[PDB]
Amino acid sequence: MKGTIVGTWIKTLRDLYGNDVVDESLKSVGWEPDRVITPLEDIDDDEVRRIFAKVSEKTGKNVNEIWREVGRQNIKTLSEWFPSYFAGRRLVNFLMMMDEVHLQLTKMIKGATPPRLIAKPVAKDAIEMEYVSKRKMYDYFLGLIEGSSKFFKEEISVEEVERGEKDGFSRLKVRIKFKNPVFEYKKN
Ligand code: HEM
Repeated sequence: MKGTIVGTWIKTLRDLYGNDVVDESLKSVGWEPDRVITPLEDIDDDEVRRIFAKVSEKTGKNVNEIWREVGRQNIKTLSEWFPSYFAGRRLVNFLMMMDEVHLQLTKMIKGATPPRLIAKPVAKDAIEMEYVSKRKMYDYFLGLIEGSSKFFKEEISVEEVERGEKDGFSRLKVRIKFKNPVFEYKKN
């Protein structure tokens, strides 16, 4: 996992659960309690997993539920740290831009396995967005979507269409419906 995003998660964990839980979780995998993780680093996925399991044990919340809560709150953290990804956008543009963003942020790592987040319109007021990744981070993905809605103040209805592993990759497809129409038919 690129350090760019792991750094945001550590802050978000502090925001949600507090410094003791976070400091102890970091110390439990051999990190300095105050470690600041940089874009220059590649963090092992299994370490992130151990940290979250320790956060789980101390809070007494299921780890899926923690990823869900982190997903929702991390949008806030992202918009404070990298506002230019948010400014002058509405929800629909932000979400459709996300696949491209994750390729751009990992393209100079080789062996990079960004999550794929391809979205397409399926109706005047709806898109289908599909999470595809080896990392099975389904609750994070869903949480991020819920936090994006809340950050842009745009109500959405989200339907999980399908979730499972297709040939090695975890996949989760959702249909996201906006309150009003956001697309219109145009000459292709
Ligand atoms: C400005 C907003 C965002 C930035 C800068 C950002 C950046 C990143 C980066 C750099 C990674 C590490 C990927 C890797 O190492 O392969 C990551 C992981 C991830 N990103 Fe984002 N992200 C943003 C918002 C979102 C949104 C809105 C979604 C979903 C709709 C999303 C979905 C994910 C997921 C689910 C992961 C976990 C990795 C996985 O499942 O394979 N991100 N993000």
